[PDB]
Amino acid sequence: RRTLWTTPDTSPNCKMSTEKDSKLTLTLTKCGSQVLGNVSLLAVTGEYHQMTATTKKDVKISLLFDENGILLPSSSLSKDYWNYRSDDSIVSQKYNNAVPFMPNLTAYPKPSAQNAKNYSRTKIISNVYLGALTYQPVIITIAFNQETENGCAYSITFTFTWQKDYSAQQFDVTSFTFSYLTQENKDKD
Amino acid sequence: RRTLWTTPDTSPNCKMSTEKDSKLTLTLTKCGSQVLGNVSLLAVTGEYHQMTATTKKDVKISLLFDENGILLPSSSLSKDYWNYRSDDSIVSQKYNNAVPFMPNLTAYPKPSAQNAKNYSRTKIISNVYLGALTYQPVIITIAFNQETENGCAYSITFTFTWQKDYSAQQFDVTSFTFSYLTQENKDKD
Amino acid sequence: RRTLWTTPDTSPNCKMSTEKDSKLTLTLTKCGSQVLGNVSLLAVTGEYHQMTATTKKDVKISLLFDENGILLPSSSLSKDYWNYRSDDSIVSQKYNNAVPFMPNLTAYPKPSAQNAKNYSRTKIISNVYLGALTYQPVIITIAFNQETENGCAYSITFTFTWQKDYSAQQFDVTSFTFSYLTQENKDKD
Ligand SMILES: CC(=O)N[C@H]1[C@H]([C@H](O)[C@H](O)CO)O[C@@](O)(C(=O)O)C[C@@H]1O
Ligand SMILES: CC(=O)N[C@H]1[C@H]([C@H](O)[C@H](O)CO)O[C@@](O)(C(=O)O)C[C@@H]1O
Ligand SMILES: CC(=O)N[C@H]1[C@H]([C@H](O)[C@H](O)CO)O[C@@](O)(C(=O)O)C[C@@H]1O
Repeated sequence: RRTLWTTPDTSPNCKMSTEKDSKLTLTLTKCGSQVLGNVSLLAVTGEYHQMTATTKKDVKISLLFDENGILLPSSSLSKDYWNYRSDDSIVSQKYNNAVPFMPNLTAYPKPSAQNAKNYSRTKIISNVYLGALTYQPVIITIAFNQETENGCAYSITFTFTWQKDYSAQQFDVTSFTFSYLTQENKDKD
Repeated sequence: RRTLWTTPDTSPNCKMSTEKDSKLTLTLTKCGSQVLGNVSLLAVTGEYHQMTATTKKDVKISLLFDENGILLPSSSLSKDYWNYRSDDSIVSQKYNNAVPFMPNLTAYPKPSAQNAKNYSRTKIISNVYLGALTYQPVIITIAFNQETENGCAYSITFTFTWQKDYSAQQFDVTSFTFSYLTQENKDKD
Repeated sequence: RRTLWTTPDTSPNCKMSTEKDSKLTLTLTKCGSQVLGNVSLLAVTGEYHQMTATTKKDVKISLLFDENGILLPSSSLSKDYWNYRSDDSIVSQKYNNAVPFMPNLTAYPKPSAQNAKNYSRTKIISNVYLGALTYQPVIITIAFNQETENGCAYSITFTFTWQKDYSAQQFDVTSFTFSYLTQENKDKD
């Protein structure tokens, strides 16, 4: 139907530093030509659960998709935790076409040998806040179709960068709203 | 139908400092799994209409809802000014179920004795601008389901905090767009 | 149907400094009472393609609309590049009513002789980032119905202001998501 999500439930589903150390909460709702997205990230275990002065202040969460809009297994997000919504959970059928949720390849073209620097419109940059504390910005960069690894047709990545020393804190950020233009393709299984 | 709002019209509808001293403009539009929200606030009378150096730089607007998604009378927003949209105004029938507009309780759980600190995803933090002047930030914090007062089932609060001295100015801020995941429940009267 | 856009394709369509020196990418998707908007801007030729220390750090892109929601020819955006979406392009019929996409005149009234200063809710102010570089903010101000020139019924303007010296760089900014309340009127040709 019209929502792809992680659910807001079940277990750790995502890699920040190590396997399944974090919960990505992501909802993509189809609104015609655009998706309305909503994202947040929490470290449950590992380095980012209790940062140190040496913790790298840059974390990239990569969602890579095939030609059918289906999440690839090399993604940061586990596939077992991502699908069309059903009653606060996900549908039982595993491999559902999702091209209408994919970022538009004309608006957001893959990076090329021809175009040295890609269009800045392929990114959204803003701040979210660590611990929901207003003095603790974390820069969020959302990029569309800028990955080429593992034969991906589409990509959505969420990069969190920061400057301030958040040592001894758990990585946990406020929610961020965004939108992007979708691929026109539609078909199903 | 698919919009709950204050309307952009009628009188002062909200308490910042004193009763009906302000106009909250709020529109919630249902887009499947998410609501697309749009908010702004204006002080019409009282302290916040002409701030002083001693004016507290923190204003919380609380919308508290019952089990049916209906605004509770202890809210900052008057109930007479809040309902489903009809032709630039509101519907005549007063008590309309609105669970499909309520923030999801799994994504945004009420704060618990078990979980000392709640998930940061329960909040959105950004800036709006006082007087629409780019050198006058006001931090907006939107929180979902973080109130427990007056037996509320759900809550949406808008907190405006700031640092700079806005003495002699009227509190009036730019509009802010946001979204949140909705409760799955749907039923009606 | 439910999207008005520039397309993400074809040629320069917009004036920053001189005629057709830039590509405005703008998509407006109708979501009931609100439009979900998405905007970015790129300078292709002229001053803003290679800025200097004397380049004015203020660029206003004006979309002016008639009573039917149709773009006026005095707008910054060329009319040949703006219409309802069709399969990654635009519809062939040129003059299509678009009142349901226009900003609400009660929420966002035209400026008046009576009201010395207009409601700040008529604007959205945030930052986008030049070159998608996180140290290069550009303030975006979106204003609804604040133009009166050329007999316009409605307006949407995008102003980009900045402080930092971006000499030798191409003006190109990250994408920005926003929403606004729509006029209730609906009719067609
Ligand atoms: C919401 C917001 O903009 N917060 C910002 C705060 C505020 O402006 C406050 O006045 C004081 O923290 O200032 C910062 O320098 C900070 O604290 O790190 C950047 C941060 O992004
Ligand atoms: C839209 C925006 O980000 N405005 C910010 C401005 C600008 O960056 C300008 O360069 C100069 O006001 O700087 C501030 O310090 C300020 O004025 O209070 C914080 C404010 O949030
Ligand atoms: C996304 C964001 O907020 N970027 C801001 C950065 C960061 O806060 C970084 O820590 C260091 O650039 O700081 C600024 O002073 C800058 O660089 O111009 C303002 C800019 O808006």
